[PDB]
Amino acid sequence: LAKTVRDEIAGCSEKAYDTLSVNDARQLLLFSSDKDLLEYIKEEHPEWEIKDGCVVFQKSKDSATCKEIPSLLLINQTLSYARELERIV
Amino acid sequence: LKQLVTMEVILWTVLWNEFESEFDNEKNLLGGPLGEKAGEDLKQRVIEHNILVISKYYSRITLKRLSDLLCLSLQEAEKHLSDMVVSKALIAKIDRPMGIVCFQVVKDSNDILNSWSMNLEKLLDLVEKSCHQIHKETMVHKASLEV
Amino acid sequence: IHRHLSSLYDTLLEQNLCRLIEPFSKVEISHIAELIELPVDHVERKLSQMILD
Amino acid sequence: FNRPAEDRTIPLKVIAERTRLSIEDVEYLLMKSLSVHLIEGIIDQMEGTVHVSWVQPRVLGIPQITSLRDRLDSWLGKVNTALLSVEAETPDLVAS
Amino acid sequence: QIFSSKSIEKVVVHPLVLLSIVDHYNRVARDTKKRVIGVLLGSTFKGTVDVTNSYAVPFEEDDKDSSIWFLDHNYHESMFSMFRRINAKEHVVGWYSTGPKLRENDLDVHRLFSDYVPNPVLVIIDVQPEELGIPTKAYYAVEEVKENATQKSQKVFVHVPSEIAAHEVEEIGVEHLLRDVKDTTISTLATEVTGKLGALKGLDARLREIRSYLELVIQEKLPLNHEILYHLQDVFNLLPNLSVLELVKAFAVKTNDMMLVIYLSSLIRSVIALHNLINNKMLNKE
Repeated sequence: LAKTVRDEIAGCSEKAYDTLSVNDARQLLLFSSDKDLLEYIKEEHPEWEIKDGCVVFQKSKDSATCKEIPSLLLINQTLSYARELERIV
Repeated sequence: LKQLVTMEVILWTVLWNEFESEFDNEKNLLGGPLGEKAGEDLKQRVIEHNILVISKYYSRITLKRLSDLLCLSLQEAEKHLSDMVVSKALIAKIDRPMGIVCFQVVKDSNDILNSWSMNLEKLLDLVEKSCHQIHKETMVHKASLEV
Repeated sequence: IHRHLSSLYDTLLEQNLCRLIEPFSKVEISHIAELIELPVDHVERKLSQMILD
Repeated sequence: FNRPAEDRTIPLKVIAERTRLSIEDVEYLLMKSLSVHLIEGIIDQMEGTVHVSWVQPRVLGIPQITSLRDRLDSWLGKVNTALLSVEAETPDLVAS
Repeated sequence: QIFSSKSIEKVVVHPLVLLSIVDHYNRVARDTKKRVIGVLLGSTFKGTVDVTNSYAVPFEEDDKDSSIWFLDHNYHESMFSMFRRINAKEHVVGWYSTGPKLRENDLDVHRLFSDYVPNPVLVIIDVQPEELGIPTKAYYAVEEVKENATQKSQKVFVHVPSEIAAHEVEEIGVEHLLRDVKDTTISTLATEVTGKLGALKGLDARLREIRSYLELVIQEKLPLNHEILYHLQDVFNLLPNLSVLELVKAFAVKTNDMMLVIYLSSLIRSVIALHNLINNKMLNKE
């Protein structure tokens, strides 16, 4: 459960903060030693970049923002709607 | 008449210096002088000529750079613009707090789109021109291979 | 004529202001004042009235 | 010409370094080659970018032919997936 | 100011012409790969060639020597006189060819024929069409002066738009012929979706054909006319960026508006259909 909780905390932190200080990263994940946090980051989450003592969470290109998805796919979803609708007519 | 017909941004100095002499000569021709105000009034048409080119080749111009490109101060450069939106001669919006002249009308999504599908309908037509253009060569070329 | 000069003055203020505000979606009030060379406080009050109207 | 049509916005700075030529004069050259009907486009000063609607069509060789080969295979695949989606959607819907 | 010969803007091909041409091909070339040639009669107006009537004009072409082609003018001028007597309004407009592809001697046919019409039109009609489209393709000869010095002025056939329209009488006869097949109850969408889908089958196949020809150029078998490769590059250049972000919101807005209009329409149809169902229940109980 502790391992799962640490993973869940890491998942929340990645979405929440663009960058996190390594001290804060340890504090939230309750890592006793710096090397503990470093080892955890290296194994479980290689995508995290450690720059100048702060964990740089590589936020997704377009996720939290709304109406930030593909255009052709949405609009062709409208294709499916329209064509399947009237062909019955 | 080419420099004014052709959509050239005319620097005032390069045109005026040559034509200060040819302008002065018209004081002696039939009809009298062109007028003292004409030199300053002509000074606007090149501004009007260039500014129309500016809006067409510039959408968002710094008022500084407009003051530069209009060889004039910021207030005069802005003023020559303020009148033009007042005159309806051009649709634009100045942001004095930012010094930003945006010449583009605020396009409603439909205004954005109307152009878009219009572009594609050409793309469709374009390929539909390239469409027939390709077999025809196959038709012409394969015949040249029949001899 | 004098008894309506005031209303005509007011309407001219209003319509010139409408002309002046069109080139913007955001603007600074003192800038409007200097453009019209009327005190910033009168401009603020009258624009408040226009929005109220 | 080197750039695609999807990135016909280019900063005035890069135009300067490629031309080694000053901001005012780069803009001068731009508006000149837009005025001569050589080019058609817009230029944005705020970030200093040039939105050209200016693209030409000629002068290319076997390598560009192979590149268009790859692109045409790609769009044939795109059309294929579109057609397959249509064909997979049809059976549950045309049989009614 | 040299091109005083009115450029042929479009050609309208009517059924009777196609039926006559098909019957000519059948009678003369049912069991041979010989093409059948003829003459096109009609009136030209405002750059539009009205190809009203056509008649069989027997044709031979040696299966060994394509350069040699048996067509003669005696019957041609005789029929000009006789038909013009019958219908003075019509005059010769072109000569038609029954086949899938042009041949080099089509140029000399056009040259000999232009003596009868200053602006003649060559129409190629595929008697057995395999492609989904108009079976007619229009052509007129243009003296193209290539920028290369070593070649004399070459006459090249230039494609012109060809269209099919039927007079009220021809339309009547066509529907009378097509009742056992044709469809008028198709709700416009079925037609439009079918046409769009056929067009998609067209453009993607055209891209694949260009890709095949590009691989051909890579191998070094076939080169290309600068103009057509220019045109392909032009098509690619005018490609809009489908990843335009503000343009994406433009899509989203139009989609919402149109689909909520359709939502209106569905609501109203719900209203009327439920009303009629209740009335049906009334009529059934009574």
